[PDB]
Amino acid sequence: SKLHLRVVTLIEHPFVFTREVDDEGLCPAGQLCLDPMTNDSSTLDSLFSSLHSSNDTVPIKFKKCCYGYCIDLLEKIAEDMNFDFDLYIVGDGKYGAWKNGHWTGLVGDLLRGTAHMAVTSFSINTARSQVIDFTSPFFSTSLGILVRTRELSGIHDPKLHHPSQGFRFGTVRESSAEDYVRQSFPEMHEYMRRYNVPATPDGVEYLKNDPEKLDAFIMDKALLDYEVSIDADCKLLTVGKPFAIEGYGIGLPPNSPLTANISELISQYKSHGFMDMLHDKWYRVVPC
Amino acid sequence: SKLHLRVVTLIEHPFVFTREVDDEGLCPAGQLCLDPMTNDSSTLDSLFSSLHSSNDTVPIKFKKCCYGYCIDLLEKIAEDMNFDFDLYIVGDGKYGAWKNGHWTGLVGDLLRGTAHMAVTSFSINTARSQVIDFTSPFFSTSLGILVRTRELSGIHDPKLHHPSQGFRFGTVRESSAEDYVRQSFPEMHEYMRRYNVPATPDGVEYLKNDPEKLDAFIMDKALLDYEVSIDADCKLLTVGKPFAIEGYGIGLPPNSPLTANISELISQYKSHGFMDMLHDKWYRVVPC
Amino acid sequence: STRLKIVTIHQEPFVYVKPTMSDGTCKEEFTVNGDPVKKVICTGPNDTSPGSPRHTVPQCCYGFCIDLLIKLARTMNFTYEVHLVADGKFGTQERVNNSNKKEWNGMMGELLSGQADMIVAPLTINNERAQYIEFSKPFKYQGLTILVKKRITGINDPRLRNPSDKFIYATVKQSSVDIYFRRQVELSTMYRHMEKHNYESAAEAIQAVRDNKLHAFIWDSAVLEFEASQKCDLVTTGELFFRSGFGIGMRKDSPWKQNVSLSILKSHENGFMEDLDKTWVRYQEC
Amino acid sequence: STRLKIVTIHQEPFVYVKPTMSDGTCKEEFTVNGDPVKKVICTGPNDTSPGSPRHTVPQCCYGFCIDLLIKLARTMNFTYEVHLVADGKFGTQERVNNSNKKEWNGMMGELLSGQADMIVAPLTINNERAQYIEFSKPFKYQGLTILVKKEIRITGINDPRLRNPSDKFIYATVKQSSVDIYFRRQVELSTMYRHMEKHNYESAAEAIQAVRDNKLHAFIWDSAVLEFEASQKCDLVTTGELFFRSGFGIGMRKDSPWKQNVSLSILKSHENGFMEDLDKTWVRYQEC
Repeated sequence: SKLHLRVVTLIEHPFVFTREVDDEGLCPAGQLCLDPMTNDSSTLDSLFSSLHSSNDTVPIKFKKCCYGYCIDLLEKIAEDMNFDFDLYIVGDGKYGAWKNGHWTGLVGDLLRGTAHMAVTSFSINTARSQVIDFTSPFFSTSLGILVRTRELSGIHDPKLHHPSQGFRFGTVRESSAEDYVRQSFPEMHEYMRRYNVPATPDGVEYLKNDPEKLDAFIMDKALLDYEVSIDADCKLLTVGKPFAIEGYGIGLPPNSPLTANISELISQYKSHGFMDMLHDKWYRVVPC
Repeated sequence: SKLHLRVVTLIEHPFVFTREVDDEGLCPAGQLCLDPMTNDSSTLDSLFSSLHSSNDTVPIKFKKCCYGYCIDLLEKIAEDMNFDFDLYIVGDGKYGAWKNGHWTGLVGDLLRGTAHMAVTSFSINTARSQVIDFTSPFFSTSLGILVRTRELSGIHDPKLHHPSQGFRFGTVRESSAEDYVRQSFPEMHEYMRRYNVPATPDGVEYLKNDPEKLDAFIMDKALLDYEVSIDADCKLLTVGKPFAIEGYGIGLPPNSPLTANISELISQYKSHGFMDMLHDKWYRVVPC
Repeated sequence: STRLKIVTIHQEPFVYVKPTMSDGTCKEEFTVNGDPVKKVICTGPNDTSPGSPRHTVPQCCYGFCIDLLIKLARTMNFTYEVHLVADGKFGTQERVNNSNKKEWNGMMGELLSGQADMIVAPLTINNERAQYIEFSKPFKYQGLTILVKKRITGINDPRLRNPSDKFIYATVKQSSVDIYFRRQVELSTMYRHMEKHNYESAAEAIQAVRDNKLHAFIWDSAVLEFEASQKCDLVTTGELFFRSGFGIGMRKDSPWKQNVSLSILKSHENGFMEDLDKTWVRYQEC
Repeated sequence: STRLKIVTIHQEPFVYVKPTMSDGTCKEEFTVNGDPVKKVICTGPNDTSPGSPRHTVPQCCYGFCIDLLIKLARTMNFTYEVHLVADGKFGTQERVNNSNKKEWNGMMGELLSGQADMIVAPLTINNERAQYIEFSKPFKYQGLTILVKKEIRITGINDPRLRNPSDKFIYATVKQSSVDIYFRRQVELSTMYRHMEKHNYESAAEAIQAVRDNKLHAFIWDSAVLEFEASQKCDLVTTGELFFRSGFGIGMRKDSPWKQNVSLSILKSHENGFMEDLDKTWVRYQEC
């Protein structure tokens, strides 16, 4: 009767976090998460068998705490829908894109049946929608530009289109920004693939480098605003009008059932103000 | 022997001119055109029948000499297709648009089966294309702004958007330079409606008269570009960027049989040598 | 049939509510070109303050919209008795949440209930707001421009997107602009700030902007333009967005519908609407 | 199987043309890191501009296209020979004094006469050429911009300074190229084409020398070529908006037996990483 399902999640700020587990091994308002950087499903199966085994499981390196937006959102959804969940920080941490045939990251893991539940800041793309199915969005955000302080209008300006001998950009290696840039104009796709970063929570230190490496970090607006708020020195700000308005959404296996109930629950929660409550609980405003 | 046609034209420089007839009456380097200031086909028919007779009793005021770019092009089609024609001017001369259910002017006279052709500066667009038949374009146009002596950013300029500070301007009444504005930009339609002009020469004279009555202007690029480059002081100019480009054409009835050949002939002269010749012969005079 | 009870509102230049004298009649006001201005007797509350229970003696109503109402009466052969709105809010979809039910307010609620239905006022045209009442063809278009104290680029500006403490911008409470600012999930960060400040009517926003407050203000185009015209201390800025048009309202399939739209379309031509726009709008000092 | 014979044109930095030294052995160059380079023997019209066909002793060729072709020929084990175009124009359509076919010249004429097997060169793949011959999928993207002397400013194509045909701002493009055919087919402004026809240069290198001296004040060519030849010599700076994004391809005959493997090899190299290896090697920044 009790249905057990696995959950795949990255480490992306506000929406997700992490914490070193205590000696006793508990996490308040969070579940223990493993670190299996392997794509194969049989190892995941034996790892979870060890997790539920009576014999001692993998040591502390495969254990961590967690807390965040989607974590408690999924906690209440699962409490309503009468099931438990387990989480682990993927194997790649690279969202997903088309490369050498089979996809990568979350899309590759889901298409391979390693899990049945994907909760993160997952973006919305039509190309991803062709193969995988999406639910009702529970958020919406755009892309911005991060630059150290001391007038980039966005993408429609000559300062960025042609190379003015020393202007550099960069996004995540294969995020939704990469696909949109590639479908819009591939010359800039190549240009940033010259200097593209592998993950978001690295680009900020480039801006602390007295930047010769990176001078722009085009990415989603939510994490951008959070990194602006956490900037106590206030030496940075987002510039340029928003472009490519997108949305978020919980990922599901292709043609997987029980999507209607989840979408209706999300809609009802948004109507009743749970989303606003979590928004003001996690997303914090700091004057900068 | 040969086909006999009736063709209606307008009076707009430099595409078509109007030169006073000679004492004996031959219209040197031109044809003879008539304008009885009426949209009644029957009157026109009896007038034309009387004119080409053994004893014609017509007023002198009705006869004018017609010549120009468009008329020369019509003359070549007449030479190539071997048909004779009579020429007359629109009953009111206001192109054509929707008014009280029925059409008006050039389009209305085409639909009501008065003339078999409509050859003049004739901006073709969706509204007129679905009711009557149009040939291949022989020109590419634009929309520009004319401002007298003693600066705009184009069409999104805040000066012509918020009507707090008293501005001016407005296109010629009942043309395609206002149908686009009315249909695709309805908020600033009454403001242009209070400040409009019957005929383009009247508007350009209103702009060039002290005190300034109607600052600025909106009309086709070619007519404005010719009108600016005939004055001596050379103080007027063109500001902004091209927008809402349609292209010209020759008016035709509701898909008459001759709709096919004429298009390929115009394509032929456009390809070989005629458009350049004919265009350079009339766009003259030195810019100041 | 026959007798129709109509609902209006107070905002310049659509319907003034200047009180009458003690006798009951209304003094003859004069227009620019030597004509009498038509006016009607309209009953309603005496605002939130003063009065006994906001059921005051009749007032006088005359402006733009009243002329259209009189023309409709002439062309339709029917009689009216115009009364004002109980509260003054334009009317948005609201939830009491005491019974998990959706209920309207102001004009919308007083229309759906049925005690008065012609809503002759410049409401709005909206997708979901007009989803169970039938509008008519618009008689005037407008946009959502912003007025500021004597600059702002528009809705894409980092002062507007994030204030800190001294760039507060508000709008009128419980109206149409609130619906569109709430609906757009793309633009929802500012609305929370707008929940802090919101005024009951337009006059309060006027007094806030004039008296070193309310650095910005968002409202309809026509009202804002006339405001910046007559009052020579505030000027608008920012390009238009949300291009729509006003319109008369009726309940779902009321037995007039068609003739109202026919009359509106007919008067859109000829000289009626142009005359009304010339005599009741602008005539500015600059 | 068969000995495919190739045909290229002189265009830096895609291919280099250096004279044969003494006996015939190619000079041994080197890169910055000490990696040797490879060159090939080319028998073209060495003498001078396309006048007399004097001594045609082969010279040495290398660059970007040559390395790609070396990689291509190293696979599927086919030997090759290379020779330059006798005429020196990028395969456009032209008529004669007895015009009845309007055939091609340069590369397109040389390949459509059945004596060439491959065209490895940076040629734009537009619609007409794709109709008459079949290409492969692009290996590089571009968008044509313009440059000017470094003020010791223009924004795009719609800037009013460049629209009107002036006499103190003479500009043009190399004749018989992708730019000329694309501007001729597009209507926009025929006066623009007429003004271009006045001073259409003969080669893609003399125009850059002229714009560096003082002669013409705007060069309209592809993205990569202009960018490299500008940033390499610290006298020219480009400014534009990158209109007409397109690509460069490889055009064999009408479905030759070699067509099916060319695309496979080009995508294998595109995705593996060979494109980065070639691009970083032959396109770099020196001035800034």
